[PDB]
Amino acid sequence: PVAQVPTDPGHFSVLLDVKHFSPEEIAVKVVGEHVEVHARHAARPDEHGFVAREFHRRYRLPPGVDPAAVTSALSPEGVLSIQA
Amino acid sequence: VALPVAQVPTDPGHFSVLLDVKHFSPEEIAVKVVGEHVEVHARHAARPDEHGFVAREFHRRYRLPPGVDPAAVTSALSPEGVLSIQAAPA
Amino acid sequence: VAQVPTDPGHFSVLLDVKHFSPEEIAVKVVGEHVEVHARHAARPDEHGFVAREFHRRYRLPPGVDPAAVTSALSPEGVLSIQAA
Amino acid sequence: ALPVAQPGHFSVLLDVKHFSPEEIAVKVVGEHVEVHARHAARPDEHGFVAREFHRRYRLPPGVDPAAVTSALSPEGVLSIQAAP
Repeated sequence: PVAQVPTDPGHFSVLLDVKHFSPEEIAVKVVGEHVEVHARHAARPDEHGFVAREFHRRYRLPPGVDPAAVTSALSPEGVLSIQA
Repeated sequence: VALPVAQVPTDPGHFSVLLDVKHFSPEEIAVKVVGEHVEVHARHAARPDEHGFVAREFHRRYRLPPGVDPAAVTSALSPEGVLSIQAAPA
Repeated sequence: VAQVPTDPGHFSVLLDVKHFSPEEIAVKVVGEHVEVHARHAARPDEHGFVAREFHRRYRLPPGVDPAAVTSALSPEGVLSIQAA
Repeated sequence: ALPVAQPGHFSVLLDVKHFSPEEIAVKVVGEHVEVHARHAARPDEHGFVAREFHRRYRLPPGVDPAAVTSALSPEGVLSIQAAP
């Protein structure tokens, strides 16, 4: 029993790897027409020595989006999904 | 003014799959239902990037949840290169 | 306290190949290119099954002895290839 | 085709491909080597990204601080080395 599934044009949706960061160390917010993602952790030991990291990303949202409709989920594997 | 984003669960109750396919054009990606499984195949031949050439390929299968109709399966591609595959609970 | 000078170094690449085991990776020198080939058969993971394969080519610097190129796989699954 | 095979010395490799050479700083401080890198927001595939990290490594007991050198490959790998 074989069917092809057509791939449609979908809404705003991004995947970000953030496995190095705890939930409290990651902030996702809507500012204006951008979704911002800020992530930061202070010095921490890994296998090599000590490491501290920080990034800031911005994604432009599409026109017809209510900010209260933007959602986010963090998989156990540390992948952040953001949709709108 | 800055609005903190609502943090839903990773599980929406029904069949749901998200995959990053930013390296592939739509024609290089194939989604099908075969028996009780959803298959996803993606491949691109060698292309230039940062310091030489790269070619990539993967294949994934997921068992549809019990009682789900294959015809109800759908997929979409976000502008940001995220492939979503879903089926209505049924 | 002392500033260490960063000099122009020799050919060196790092390649995350953590999804593959040492047996599932081959490195070879073909003329003036170093090639990486990696492949794994379908195996289970979090949500279903996955198989993966990639092929990469890096251009070597002029006049390098193909015997002198070296590679190493760290415990973390990062592949280092160098041609000093 | 030629198939390449896969102590108290200091040797590290870091992927710093995202940073200009003047955004990367390597210092010897006491018995530690420190690396700092930072770049401002720049466009990415679908938005903007800024990144920063700080790493500290412990020099092995039989290694002299003043001996530490560093190099950047054409492919964006920073190597930091020292001999006993």
